[PDB]
Amino acid sequence: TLNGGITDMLTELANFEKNVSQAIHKYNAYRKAASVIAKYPHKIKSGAEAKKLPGVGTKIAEKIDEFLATGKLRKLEKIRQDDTSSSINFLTRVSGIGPSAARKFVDEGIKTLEDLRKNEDKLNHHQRIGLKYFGDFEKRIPREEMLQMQDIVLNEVKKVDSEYIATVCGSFRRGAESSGDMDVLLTHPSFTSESTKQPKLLHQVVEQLQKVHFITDTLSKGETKFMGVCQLPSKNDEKEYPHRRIDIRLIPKDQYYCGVLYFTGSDIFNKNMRAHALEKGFTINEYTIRPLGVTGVAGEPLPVDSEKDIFDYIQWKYREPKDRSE
DNA sequence: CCGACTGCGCATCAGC
DNA sequence: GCTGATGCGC
DNA sequence: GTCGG
Ligand SMILES: Nc1ncnc2c1ncn2[C@H]1C[C@H](O)[C@@H](COP(=O)(O)OP(=O)(O)OP(=O)(O)O)O1
Ligand SMILES: [Cl-]
Ligand SMILES: [Cl-]
Ligand SMILES: [Cl-]
Ligand SMILES: [Cl-]
Ligand SMILES: [Mg+2]
Ligand code: NA
Ligand code: NA
Ligand code: NA
Repeated sequence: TLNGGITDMLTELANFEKNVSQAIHKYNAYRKAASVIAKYPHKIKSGAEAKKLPGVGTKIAEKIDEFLATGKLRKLEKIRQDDTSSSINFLTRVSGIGPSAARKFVDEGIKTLEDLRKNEDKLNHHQRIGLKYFGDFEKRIPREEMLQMQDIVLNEVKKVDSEYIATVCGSFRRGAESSGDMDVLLTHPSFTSESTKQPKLLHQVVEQLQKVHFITDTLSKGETKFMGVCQLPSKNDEKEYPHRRIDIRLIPKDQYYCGVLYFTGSDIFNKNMRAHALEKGFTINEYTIRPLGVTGVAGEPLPVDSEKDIFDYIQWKYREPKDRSE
């Protein structure tokens, strides 16, 4: 990428602010600046040039000037050698360990992978699974494996009930050559915004996927959202595939377009689009787009017949999924 | 200057 | 138990 | 940390 050095710097700063400073708005500000620089189609020559972009302000412009002239950022070089910041940043790489738990563990002298492994009884269930698969969860998934995973999920769902529709979203739907995890949107005509005519709709699908040894572990599970672990079957004498994160979201069938818009992302794209909606007087979530009243109270959901309808309401030209990787 | 910053499911905890 | 807040990840 | 009004 043309400006990878700068965007890596801003990403490292974002992670510092989230994990160590617990400053969520700075985390989001740094990620917004990284995203807008990442799509800028020129190699940046100065901080002033970058400051023309929305989300890049005075302080980031100065950091860009430092980075361009020296290849480094003193602020980050100091963070990298600070033990407490390093410890906290490492611990948050375990799924289920966030900024608060990371700092609490450091306080208690739980600081390394070996520390975590000998203190499993101090981890909740999610953290325990995150530790178990620490290495695997940092490996990306090639699209070819995503296709095999898609084939299993769609066929197993069909066997439970042919009226289910499962749609793989996230980075896969945006056409990525590799994905961090698998995201599956699920619908069934029994579950709408008007009624739930059948219970256990998500449970049934999870169970079937566990029964064929595709889903291997559960991080969290409720009526509409499953988060867990899966693994492709391997062949005779072949090394096993890494374990992979899988999320499944059951969305009311009449709200598919809002749900598929949400679950396709990217996360920053959704943030930017939802922010634009607010400036247009709407609010978007994974279920509906609603107008905001004069008082800032969401009104009734607007009719939605396609993903493009949502774009039309907020006066955005339609963007195909592959153009949403912000 | 300064209020506002996208939006939410599930796990966990506090207070009653 | 319920309710509401916080953590976490999405 | 950035920005709109
Ligand atoms: N913070 C968020 N706000 C709004 N939507 C989000 C947020 N995080 C995630 N999403 C939505 C958009 C994402 O594309 C989708 C799936 O999440 P996620 O799996 O983390 O990202 P991803 O599929 O885009 O990339 P990856 O390849 O890393 O898995 O959920
Ligand atoms: Cl902040
Ligand atoms: Cl650096
Ligand atoms: Cl919809
Ligand atoms: Cl809603
Ligand atoms: Mg994903
Ligand atoms: Na700017
Ligand atoms: Na984590
Ligand atoms: Na995901």
